[PDB]
Amino acid sequence: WISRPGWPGHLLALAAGALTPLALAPFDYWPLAILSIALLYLGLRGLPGKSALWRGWWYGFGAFGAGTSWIYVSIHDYGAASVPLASLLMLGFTAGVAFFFALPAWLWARCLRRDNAPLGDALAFAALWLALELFRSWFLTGFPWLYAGYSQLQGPLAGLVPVGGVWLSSFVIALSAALLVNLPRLFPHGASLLLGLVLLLGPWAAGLYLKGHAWTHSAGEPLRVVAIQGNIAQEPNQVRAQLDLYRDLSLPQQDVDLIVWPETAVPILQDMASGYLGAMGQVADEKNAALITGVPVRERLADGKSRYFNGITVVGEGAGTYLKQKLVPFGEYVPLQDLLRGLIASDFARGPADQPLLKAKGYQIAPYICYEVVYPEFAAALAAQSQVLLTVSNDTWFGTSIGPLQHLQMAQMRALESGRWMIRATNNGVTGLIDPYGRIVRQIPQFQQGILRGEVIPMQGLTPYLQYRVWPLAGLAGVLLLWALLGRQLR
Repeated sequence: WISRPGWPGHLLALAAGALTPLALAPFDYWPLAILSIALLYLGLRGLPGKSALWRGWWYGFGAFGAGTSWIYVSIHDYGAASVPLASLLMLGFTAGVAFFFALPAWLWARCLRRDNAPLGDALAFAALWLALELFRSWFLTGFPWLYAGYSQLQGPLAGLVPVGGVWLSSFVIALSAALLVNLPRLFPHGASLLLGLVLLLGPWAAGLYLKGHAWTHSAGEPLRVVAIQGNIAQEPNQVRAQLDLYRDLSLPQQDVDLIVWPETAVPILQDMASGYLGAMGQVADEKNAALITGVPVRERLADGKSRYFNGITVVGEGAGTYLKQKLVPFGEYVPLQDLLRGLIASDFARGPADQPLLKAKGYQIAPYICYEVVYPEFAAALAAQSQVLLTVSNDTWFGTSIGPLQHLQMAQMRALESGRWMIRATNNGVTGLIDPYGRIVRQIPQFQQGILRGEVIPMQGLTPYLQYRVWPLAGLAGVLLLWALLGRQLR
């Protein structure tokens, strides 16, 4: 009755979708990520296109409702919203984002093969799953949240994360879930049962063997890191209060190499901060350290106009000013403003792709501002030809609940995916250091005014995911989606 249309199967997909947060942020129970995909694969078995779109919608409604439930905290606290209004707004987002799972489930019903399902279909569902995750990361601005692959960060597939990224982890989980469903119709046939076990067990044996493997060389003697966070919340009179606070926590520090300040640590633009940032560079020079801080960067145009960017700059022992490439749709700009800005009755602009890295202490550092970390293909380009990873972010916008913890799990994955140390400096949310294996070595408690002291090692060499990015896996997926497309076309 699970695979037959109507409500009984719809409501199973809700609870199946709702198991996504359990496999991910604090809980990290990875087996539940396999149940979610298996119950959806079995739930879609016999459905026509008319009701298969709604099973996928009811699965995404459960996944994004429970998994992104932190969004309700953002609407309530920082959106000045009452409980019934915030329940409605969160319900409007969840129902819209739930179509990321509705479309592929509908298209699945038109690529789905039950007759040869035992093997061809399990491979085809993994290919369909990788395709919808890749679709999520781009479609409008992208919504790369709740990927199945992040479940295995501390699990047995952590050896495949450096090989294939979060993509390969999600591919194996989707393949393994669909194979279990097809397993009882396998064993009567010895040949297909043996091949099904190599497809099921093969990647998990390879993942455990490759766990903790060092793909990246040691690049030199470690840099001593100092990260400053401060609890600024919704605050121009207090500009001088912030400049004093960040400086006063840096000056007593000694035996330092890197000093890292989170997103918009200096609230004034770097044009008006030239005297302050030069004075902080001299403070950094006598410590023989570099000061890496976020600042808004303004570009004067040829007209009487200005172009504002969300930047990160380095003074003292390092150089370069990086601008944020990809932004948040209604937080940092207005999409289709000539239309939607007349209906909104918001600031920044996009940064260039030809940007260089940030040089500090002679090493290269790949900057990431806010959630640019959640985009796996974009981060891999910066992580390559970079010795150290650094992310400068402001997590107060998410809220007090799960936002930073899910976001931090994605930042650990990028370090595991590149085999690089990451310096995560946040204004309120989790600040810490992450080793090449995705582990959190040092972290200061959130929602407090702390200082973090640590050591990161620059990393040389390269990771198989940084060499061949998702193309080889996405190519295999396109072939697996063709054999399913032509297998139905030929019948």
